[PDB]
Amino acid sequence: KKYLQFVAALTDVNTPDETKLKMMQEVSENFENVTSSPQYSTFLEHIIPRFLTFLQDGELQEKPAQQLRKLVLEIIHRIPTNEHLRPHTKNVLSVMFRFLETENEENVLICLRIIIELHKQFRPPITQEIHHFLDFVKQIYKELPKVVNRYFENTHSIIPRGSLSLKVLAELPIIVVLMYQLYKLNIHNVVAEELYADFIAAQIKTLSFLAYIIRIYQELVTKYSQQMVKGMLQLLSNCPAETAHLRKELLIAAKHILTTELRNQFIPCMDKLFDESILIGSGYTARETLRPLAYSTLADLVHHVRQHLPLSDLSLAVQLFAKNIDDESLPSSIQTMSCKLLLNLVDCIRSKSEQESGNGRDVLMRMLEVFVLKFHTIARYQLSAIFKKCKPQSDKEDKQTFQVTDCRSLVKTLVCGVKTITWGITSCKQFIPNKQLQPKETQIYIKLVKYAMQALDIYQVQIAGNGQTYIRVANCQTVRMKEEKEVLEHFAGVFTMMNPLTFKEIFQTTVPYMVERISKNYALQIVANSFLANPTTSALFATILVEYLLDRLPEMGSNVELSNLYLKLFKLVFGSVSLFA
Amino acid sequence: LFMMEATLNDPQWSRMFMSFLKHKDARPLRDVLAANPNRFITLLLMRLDLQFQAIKIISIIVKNDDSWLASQHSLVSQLRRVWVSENFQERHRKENMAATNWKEPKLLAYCLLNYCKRNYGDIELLFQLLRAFTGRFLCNMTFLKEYMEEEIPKNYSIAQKRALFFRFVDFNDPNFGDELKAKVLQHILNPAFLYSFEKGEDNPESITSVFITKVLDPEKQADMLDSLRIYLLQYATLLVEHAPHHIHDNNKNRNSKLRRLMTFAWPCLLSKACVDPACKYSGHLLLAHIIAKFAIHKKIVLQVFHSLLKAHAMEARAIVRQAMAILTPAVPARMEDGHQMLTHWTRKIIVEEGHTVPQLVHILHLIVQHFKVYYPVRHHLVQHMVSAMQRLGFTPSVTIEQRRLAVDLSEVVIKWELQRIKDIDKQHTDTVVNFLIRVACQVNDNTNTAGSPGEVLSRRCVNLLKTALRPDMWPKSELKLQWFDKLLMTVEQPNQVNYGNICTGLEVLSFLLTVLQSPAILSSFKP
Repeated sequence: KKYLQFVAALTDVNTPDETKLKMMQEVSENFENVTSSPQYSTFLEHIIPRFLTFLQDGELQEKPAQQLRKLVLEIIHRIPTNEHLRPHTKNVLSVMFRFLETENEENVLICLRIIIELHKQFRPPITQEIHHFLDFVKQIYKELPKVVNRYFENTHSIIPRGSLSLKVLAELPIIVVLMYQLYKLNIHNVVAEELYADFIAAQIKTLSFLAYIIRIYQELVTKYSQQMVKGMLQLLSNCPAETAHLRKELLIAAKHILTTELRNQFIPCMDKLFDESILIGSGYTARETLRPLAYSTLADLVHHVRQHLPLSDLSLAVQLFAKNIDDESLPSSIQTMSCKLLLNLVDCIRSKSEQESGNGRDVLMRMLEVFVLKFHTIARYQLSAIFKKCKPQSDKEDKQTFQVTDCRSLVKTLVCGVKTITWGITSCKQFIPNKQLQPKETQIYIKLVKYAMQALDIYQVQIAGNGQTYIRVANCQTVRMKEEKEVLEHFAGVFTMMNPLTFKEIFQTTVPYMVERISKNYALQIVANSFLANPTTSALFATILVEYLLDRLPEMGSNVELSNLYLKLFKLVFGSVSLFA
Repeated sequence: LFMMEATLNDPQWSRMFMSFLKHKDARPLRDVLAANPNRFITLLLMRLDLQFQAIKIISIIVKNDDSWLASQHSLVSQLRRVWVSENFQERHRKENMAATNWKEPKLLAYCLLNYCKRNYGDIELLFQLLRAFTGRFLCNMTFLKEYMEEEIPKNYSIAQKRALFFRFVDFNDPNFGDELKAKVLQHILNPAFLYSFEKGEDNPESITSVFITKVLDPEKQADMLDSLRIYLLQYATLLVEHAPHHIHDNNKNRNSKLRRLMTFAWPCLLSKACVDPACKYSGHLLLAHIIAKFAIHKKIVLQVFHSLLKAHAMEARAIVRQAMAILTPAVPARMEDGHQMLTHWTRKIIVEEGHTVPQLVHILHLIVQHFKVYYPVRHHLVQHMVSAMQRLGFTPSVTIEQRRLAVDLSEVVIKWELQRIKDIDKQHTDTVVNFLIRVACQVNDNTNTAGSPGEVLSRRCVNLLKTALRPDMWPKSELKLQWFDKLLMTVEQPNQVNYGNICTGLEVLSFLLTVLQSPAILSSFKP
């Protein structure tokens, strides 16, 4: 019935307003109702002449032209098959070329949508008309400068559609030389700059253009246009902050460009690399939820190119990063990535300290300060957060488990970074090997050990087979799955390498807290074992421990816990004496 | 001997004096300083380090005393002065690579908080936000944030909530003298509402004042609101939600159609303006909350529903999901005479999606999936979602969204059939079962051979299949002979012999149980 119903309703101009909408409803019903093979192709063969005669007439308008374009968009939505796709191609590419880059309606948008949905069939012989479309693309891209240069202070959605259409139409077919012409267009790209909303629309047109220029992350091309990409990066900083989705897509396109070696080496020499995590790569005052992606991109960039940055660049980079390392609103993953970046950059700063009279000691100490501050903050808050939900004597809990794991990895990354930093300040600024630390960094290290002996307590929480967290026992004499053994071994290594008579003061001041935490956390006993096993540091630590325990001997008769702790400590002391007689 | 500027500027003697005053037996040393607060005034102004030294000593004194607060008005008159001074902010922000005096802000904020917690100074308490969320943050955030989050909404407004809110509103005048935009004016909305909610579970004049004082686009100047708009919308939402109910709201909201909340939210979220998704969707949520409790207007609820459905394009997930959770049960209950009307409007907006807008379709599918309980009476609308799931599962769902959404949408119809039988299009249900059979044994290959997630969802899909056969929908299920053959015959090709066949074996075992219930399948085991 659909056939004879849609055919009898044939009406050109006798009823322009509502008859076309009724036929649109009828064809929508036809599309929602299944059609058989005998009622499949003839429908389209009849629709095509109808679409032709309806587009022949009626080229901010709200006239029957609108419902005509809507009927066309529905015929597009059909997507029945491909056999009858040839004349529709001609009609579409004929209606595409005219009345573009002007105050035209969305007719061209649905036109590019059907063009995209059309080339999926891989039609060889239609490459000539799409080649003419690419010639029109050449025209409009070269015309863009004049367009923005004619509209001054005294729509705009066609370029993104055309760009994404050309992208999806150049990705599927055989690789041809037309992409090199599109590259030459990227050389002629526009780089200069409610009507302000239209200018921002032009900015996002340029952003979509760049998104198409992402091809720089593909087969190599002759890149002799650094000035154009620099101007585009400037426009990016000039882009609006209210649009979150477009800014996110722009940051993605940027990080994709920065994901190749031949493009990274040209970034640091641009504006002295001052355009880092300062409020350029993120919304100025609108939104900062996409901050993780920008921070990860910047971290990867600075990591790949750290070997070519002077003192000022790395100093201000650390200044900008230490600010976000402490941000509680960011997920702990970003904090771990920033700690990794800092501990990987510490070695580069140390190696570069030979130049420009050094000046690295100050920055290294100032970032060791933020490292110990993060240690203290996590030992103060993360430990409490987990202890306030432990199930003694054993969904949001699934995510709390991942958070606990992120904290368990964060403590390890912090320990490793602190070790690498201790290796740093003791090997730069002339320089004298094993220089005695000054009182400032000595007290900083005292507080560092005092706060890290607590952060290491995160390894006393376990995950059960039902999802609920479980608090570990006080003492079980196990291996702890080997996860934390290396962590506290590196924690001890941090101190095994420093000056002997500074170790002496640090541990003479912190030995009571050490035994206290060991009694409250038996896993820390290996720290003393590592101190006693490392040469050049076992004698001092053993002497301090015995001098502290000889006065606390009567305390072994009161309770059994501290008595056993002191017994194990004396056993370790005797083992060390046997090893370092 | 230590307070001599010549010796007080030296780091060595200053550190020595700090360590001495920090000692436990420094009681008499602290008293001689508490007896002369004017001394610090001469230091709290190249000799700029004396400011930091004085701020450090004051912090030690405050920490060791905890009561020398009411006697230091003349001191805080200069301590707060440097806190709010733009010179301090700039000097400490511009260059902070390796600059000394790094802990000055933390101690300054600490002593300011210690002073303001003994006497309730509104201007000082609100100016404290200069480093609570905005400004500079190096260990300075949490110490004050946790206080304002837990201690403030515990005993602060136990007696004068209304007067305190009026003072915080009158703060606009002194605030505009030094801070004109969200950087402070937006943060002041948090300290008040933690208590407003803690005690929201009493202040009528404040409800009337907030509406008229903060007229739509306050001061008739929309250009200055960037983030304050979102927090004001959240204020209005949680206000119409908990603290003032109809009893207190209807008194002044009778003029909703006027400059009141309704017009404060509707024109911005309706028009294409306010491209910022946050403010637009927060206004949508405010309208949803208003509709949920009162304001039964001339069918504008359907307009809001449509604007929400068509607008959740890319990243509106959280806010639109909350707005639907708050509004989805409101429209049908208050549209009894238009149940069929709203359902047909939903169908319309669904069929007008011929572009298929993959992300929009996924968002709509998730929306209709969350509310399983509100579409049992519209079985007519299952064909569209079933046909959409069929094509969703066929796409290369390397991403997490498509096929997981498809399998949970299949679980949706499973539960629908469960509640229908134990209080449907037969061919489409058979196709749904065949799809659950196909997708269940197809996701096993999406993940690598081993050492990766993706198997728990396959197991839960197998459980869904096991459970879907207990209802009386099993008799017409079709055997996927060709799919099973192709997948398990892969073993003939030693490449790609992953456990996918093992899940296929478990599914063949489930169908073996089915034939154990109905031996008719014996004739279908030929393949």
